[PDB]
Amino acid sequence: PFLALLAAX
Amino acid sequence: SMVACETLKTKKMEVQIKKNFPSVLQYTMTDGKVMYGQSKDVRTVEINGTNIELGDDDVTFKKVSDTEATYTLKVKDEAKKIDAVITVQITVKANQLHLNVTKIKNNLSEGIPEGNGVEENAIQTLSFPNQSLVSVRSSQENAQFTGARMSSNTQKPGDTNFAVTEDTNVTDSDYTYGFISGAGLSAGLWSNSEHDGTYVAAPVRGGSQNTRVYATTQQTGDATSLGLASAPWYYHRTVTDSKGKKYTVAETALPQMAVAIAGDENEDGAVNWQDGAIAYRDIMNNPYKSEEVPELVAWRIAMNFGSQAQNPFLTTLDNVKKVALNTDGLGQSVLLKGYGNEGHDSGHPDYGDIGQRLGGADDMNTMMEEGSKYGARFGVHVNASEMYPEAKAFSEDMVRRNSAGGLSYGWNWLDQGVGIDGIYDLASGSRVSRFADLSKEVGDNMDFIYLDVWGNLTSSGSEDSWETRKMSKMINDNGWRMTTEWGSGNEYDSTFQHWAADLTYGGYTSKGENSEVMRFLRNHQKDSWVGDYPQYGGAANAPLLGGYNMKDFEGWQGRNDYAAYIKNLYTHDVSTKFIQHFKVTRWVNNPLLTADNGNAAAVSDPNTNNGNEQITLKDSNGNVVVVSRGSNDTSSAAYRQRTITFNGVKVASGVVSAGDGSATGDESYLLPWMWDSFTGKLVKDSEQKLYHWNTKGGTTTWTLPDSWKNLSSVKVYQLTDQGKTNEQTVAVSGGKVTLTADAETPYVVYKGEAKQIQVNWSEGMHVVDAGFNGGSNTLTDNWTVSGSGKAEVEGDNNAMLRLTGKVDVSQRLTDLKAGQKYALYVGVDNRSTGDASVTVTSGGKVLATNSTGKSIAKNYIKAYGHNTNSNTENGSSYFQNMYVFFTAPENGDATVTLSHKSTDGAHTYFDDVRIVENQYSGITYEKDGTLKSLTNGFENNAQGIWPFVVSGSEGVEDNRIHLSELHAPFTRAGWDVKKMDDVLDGTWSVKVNGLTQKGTLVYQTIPQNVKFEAGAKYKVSFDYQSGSDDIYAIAVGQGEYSAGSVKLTNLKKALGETGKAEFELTGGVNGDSWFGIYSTATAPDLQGSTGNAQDFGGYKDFVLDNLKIERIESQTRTKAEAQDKVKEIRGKYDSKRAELSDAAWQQYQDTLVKARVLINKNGATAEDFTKAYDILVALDEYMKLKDLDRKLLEAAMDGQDDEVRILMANGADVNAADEFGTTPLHLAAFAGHLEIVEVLLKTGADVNADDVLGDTPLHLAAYFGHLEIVEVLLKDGADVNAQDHWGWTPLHLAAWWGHLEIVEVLLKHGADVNAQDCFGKTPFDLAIDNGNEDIAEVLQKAAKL
Ligand SMILES: [Cl-]
Ligand SMILES: [Cl-]
Ligand SMILES: [Cl-]
Ligand SMILES: [Cl-]
Ligand SMILES: [Mn+2]
Ligand SMILES: [Mn+2]
Ligand SMILES: [Mn+2]
Ligand SMILES: [Mn+2]
Repeated sequence: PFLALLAAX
Repeated sequence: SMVACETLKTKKMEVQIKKNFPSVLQYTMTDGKVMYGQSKDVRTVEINGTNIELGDDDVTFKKVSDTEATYTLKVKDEAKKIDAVITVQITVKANQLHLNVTKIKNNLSEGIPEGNGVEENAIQTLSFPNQSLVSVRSSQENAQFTGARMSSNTQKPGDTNFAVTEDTNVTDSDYTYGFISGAGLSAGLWSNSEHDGTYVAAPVRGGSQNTRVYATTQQTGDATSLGLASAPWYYHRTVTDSKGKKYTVAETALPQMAVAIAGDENEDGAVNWQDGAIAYRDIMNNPYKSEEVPELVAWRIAMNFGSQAQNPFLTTLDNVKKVALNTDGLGQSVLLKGYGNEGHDSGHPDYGDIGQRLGGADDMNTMMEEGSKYGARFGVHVNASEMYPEAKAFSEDMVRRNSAGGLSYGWNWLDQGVGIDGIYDLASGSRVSRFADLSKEVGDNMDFIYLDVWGNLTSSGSEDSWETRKMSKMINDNGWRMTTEWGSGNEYDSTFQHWAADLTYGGYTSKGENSEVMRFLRNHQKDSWVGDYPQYGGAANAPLLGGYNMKDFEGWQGRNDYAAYIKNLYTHDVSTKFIQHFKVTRWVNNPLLTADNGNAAAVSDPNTNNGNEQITLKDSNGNVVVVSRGSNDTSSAAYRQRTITFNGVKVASGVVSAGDGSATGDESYLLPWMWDSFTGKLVKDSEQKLYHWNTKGGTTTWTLPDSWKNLSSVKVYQLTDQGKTNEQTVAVSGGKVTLTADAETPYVVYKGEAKQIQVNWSEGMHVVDAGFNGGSNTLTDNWTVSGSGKAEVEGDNNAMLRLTGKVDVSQRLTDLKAGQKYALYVGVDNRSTGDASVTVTSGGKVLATNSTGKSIAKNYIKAYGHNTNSNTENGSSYFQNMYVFFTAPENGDATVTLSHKSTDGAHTYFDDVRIVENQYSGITYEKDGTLKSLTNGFENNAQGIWPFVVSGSEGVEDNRIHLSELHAPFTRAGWDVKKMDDVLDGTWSVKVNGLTQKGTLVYQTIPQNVKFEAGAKYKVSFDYQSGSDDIYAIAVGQGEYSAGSVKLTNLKKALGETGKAEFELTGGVNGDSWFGIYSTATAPDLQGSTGNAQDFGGYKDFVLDNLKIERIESQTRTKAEAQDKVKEIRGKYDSKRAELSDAAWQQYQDTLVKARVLINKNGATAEDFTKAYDILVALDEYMKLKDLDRKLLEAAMDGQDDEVRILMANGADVNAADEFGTTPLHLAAFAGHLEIVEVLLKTGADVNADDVLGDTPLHLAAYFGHLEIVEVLLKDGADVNAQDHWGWTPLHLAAWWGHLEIVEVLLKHGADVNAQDCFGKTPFDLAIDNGNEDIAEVLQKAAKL
């Protein structure tokens, strides 16, 4: 979990 | 005999002088006009600040002739310890009067004791208070004063212009220049006074404040008289160095002063300072060699830095010939920054140490001698304010110390700089002896000295005009023109200021001299003015006289754009230099001068140019140039419109392209270039030429100069880096020509057919056209091409040789010394999988050869012409030097060949073939030509840190890595606060300065330098010194550096005592293995040192010496052992396909398939089986460490605390990362595993590690909101204001994800509340979109503080 897939949510 | 006055006479005037004091009563010109001198009985002499009034018995007079009188003045004051005899000479010639102090006798002294000892009772200063050598009165018609003071601020004029009225009241009001006018006469006062005083604006000292004229009012009957006197002169000044030691230093020159009386010299019907200024040029000091300044059209810097030899002297000579072709032979001025020692900011202040890696004094002299035939002048950058321990001049006496007795530290970059004691350096005779060392090397070949930083108070708190005058004198005495850094510095002797000529530096307050008086007087003598740079406004908004705009293409500040350099010369510098061939005679309607800024009496005229600015200039042959401003209103488009006429004919018109790069203009010109590029004499009528430029491109019509009016045609050539091209015959009708020009393209116009300027590329370089500057034709005339492939000259900037397919490019070597050892190196960037080679042959047989496969290391050398910001291909540059070593054959028959072996379509680039004498002999080969051993003590390095190459830890930079030099005891551990030796063995070592905590490669070997054969084993060893434990590591990798794909071995501290490192390496299957030095994430141990001691101590440094690489014997293996090793490897990893990255599996398959090729080849030997086995063993240790790393990532993510401790004990890297940069610390902080976070941090995990998006562990701690983890990270050194890809700090991720107490913790630790996201979002704006009401009010209170 880096920001890319975390933002997407 | 009884009469107390005499008369001196010339054909222009009669001067009545007094017998009781060296004073003038009045000057009477031939036409009867009168100028007053000192109408009152004033007989004051000041010595050492004490005024003494002289009586009749204190003065003797003698009239030598009609043009000269001598005075002897007895100047005495017992109470003040003054007993002197001053001899004064008054002489007249034409409209000039000179007053010279020809002798000073001190009755209270025997002189300056040997070694500049203190002279007790020395006469230090002298002046004649209110001497009024010339004066004007309020009762005279148009009585006025014009004065100039130093201003480097584009918005603040240095001039004052006012009427002299009954209310005028001044007492010793000091100016650089001062002129008085009244009753039809004008005069300025010149003096050689070194007095420093009042200035308008200046960021530095260093002669900026020199004011030489004192104005004083007195009553003369019912009128107020304003008189001019010289400011005080220094005679035997007593000074103190940084240790308290005192010296008395003799005068730079004896006191001198003069006046020149003018009538209406410019014949415009008015008498003002401009008439006095024209006459003043006949008496004023002129900077040494200022007569060549109009010829210096192409100024630029050629840089060398950090032992790299980016620009050897013979390459600089080729770049001079390229600029000569492109400008049709205009004069040049090349500033060699880094000419000495290891390069720029190395070896200061050893002026005589010419860079041996650049070719030494011999190549420097060849470059200067041959360059002078192309009108190129050269000069060197020196420093007299800062020095490095390596310099032989470095001594305790040279060291500047503070009031506490500690070092006055300078800048730390390659080494720690230390201030020089400026007063000691002068008074001891040390500086002048170091300039004498340089003079022995260059003889009379060098044109100028560029003195860096002088005036910034690094050498002492003074650096005044007296020190600057002595500094300029020791330079001028060696035949060198004076140039310096600061725009305002050295008004007396400087002909160029870098911060005046390069307009981008410093901003509007720190540019060249903003003075109409100074520029009127000396525009033709200096490049020290304000040029066009409209964002600065005022003086920088389209000055009519232009002003030097300096660009570079040879590495200075990374500047490499040749086309922009040439475009800039034609845009601003050709017209600026054209204007400098004339002297200002009239200047009216200056919009910068108003009643409000002290210039109410400024020279105006509504009948000239519609009342808008106009300047008239003339040469000694009567030629007239008129420069006019379109409008004086800065809101008008015509403010930037300028017309130039030459003898009444328009030669330029329009708006220049903004000097700040902000807007292209429309200026066109057809400038007659009538002068040669040497002394600037007129060229013969037949070879007179015109330069044409058209900013927007198009067609313009012009009236040719008078001597061209009867021609029927002209020849026009387009100028390129190849010279004159595209000749056109253009008809002339009615003395006019029409020219069609491409935008921003230079053309030269001749009366008839012109010859090409002759250029022999690469003189002294042993090959013709070593830099591929000769165009496509070089591959026909100089180099011989053979093969089925393609060879071409490519690159619109720095041209290179580009090879495709199977091709050889050869050239015979010349001027070699038979039996002598040579190194030949060439820059190579190979994008092909096939080999690129350099070979030296003799009579068909090979003397030496070397090859590179695909290049693996990008070039990060900022001052180098092919660094990775210059786009060799696909937005990068992998240029690195490839060496061969050979002995020149007795037959004198040697040839170099550059080749590409493969037949594929990928490119190979070569450039800069350098053949140099070199004694390195540390390589031994096996019978097959492969490496047996490579040793290097770095004592014979042709350039750089070979066999290593600088890596990307600082990006493209003037890299803080170089060859350190021995100078004991100053370079050894134990001197001052220094704890590390710069050099481990001999005189040289490789030094890394302060590159700690980069988490990346610092330098590495590359295959073209040291080739490690696939499967072969090597023992590598070296001596080192490292400042702290685990700050630097040995790195081993294969191919282009990739984080995670290298093997690291932390090096332990060796501070002040040399350590030894040794390891083994097995060559990778692709022949691309390398080893290097890596900067870890570990913080250095500063041992309680503070300030400069943190850098000078060596705690953050790494020194390497005595490198040894040797092929070793490996245990012999049979084909069966190699085959069994394959099955063992496959059994361990073939099943882990899904558990691996797509790139990790392909790298595994690549090694496996290649090891099997070795095993199964027909005719394989035990060497092949042993190599295949060793490759598989290395692959095994790599895959085993990769698995432990991904298992540690999984254990930190899933919270398996025990698994983390045992995985790191087995071999998992605490700083392991996935394909996206996610470390175990990133995973434990996101998951909330506090104990794992603490254990990882204790083991050495990088608290500030970034992933691909710039997200740190602290950023990831805000997704769920782990409060205890945020406290731990912050405590260990996490950056509270770390910004990721979208500009979000940890504070922005906490507010966007709605976690209140994290925000409170971040705000407490110092997270700047003013910080903005990649949008217009402060931490307050993030809370509005997520309903975090309590957050918004808390940080609102903190922001108001
Ligand atoms: Cl406008
Ligand atoms: Cl325009
Ligand atoms: Cl590549
Ligand atoms: Cl070498
Ligand atoms: Mn006049
Ligand atoms: Mn080149
Ligand atoms: Mn050494
Ligand atoms: Mn050094």
